Amino acid sequence: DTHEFHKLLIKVVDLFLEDRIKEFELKLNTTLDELEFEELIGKPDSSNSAENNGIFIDEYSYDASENAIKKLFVEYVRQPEFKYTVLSIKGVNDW
Amino acid sequence: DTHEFHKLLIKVVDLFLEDRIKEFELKLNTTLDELEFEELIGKPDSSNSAENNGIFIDEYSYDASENAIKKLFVEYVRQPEFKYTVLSIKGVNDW
Repeated sequence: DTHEFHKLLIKVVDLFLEDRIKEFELKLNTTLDELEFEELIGKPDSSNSAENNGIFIDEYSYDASENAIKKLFVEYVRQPEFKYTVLSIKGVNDW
Repeated sequence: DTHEFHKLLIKVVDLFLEDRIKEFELKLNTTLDELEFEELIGKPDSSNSAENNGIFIDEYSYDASENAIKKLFVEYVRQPEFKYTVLSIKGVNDW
């Protein structure tokens, strides 16, 4: 169920970070708890947070073989009890 | 490894067909054998195959609650020994 769904989401990101998935877009509606959300993120080399009309967009950077950089975009709405409703996840390549 | 990666790809599609994933875009490079490729596809209600400079684009339709239809796009190059190298998978909603 929902736990295995979120496990998958995390792995999707990991395979993106491995460049086994080159780039991806997910459109979702599910809600994560903190440990899930943080795991999803891994360790960026820098992060940005932006907000508009209650909607948050986070931008995470991951360095790989130069000048190849991985970027992950997470769109979510913050929820009571340290939870996060993910609306979309997007992975991209940059220089 | 590779087998578990393809497992994942199949489920991604199934979650899209369940509308747990609303729509998705995967950009990949991996090669599947027939059993894998066919399971990835499920049972569509209609199929289209398109070819351009050796590259194939398949379009699959799945009926859901009306007039909601799921559409799956698979981009691949045919390979010897009934193998298929997937370059991208795309899932979208339509009426």
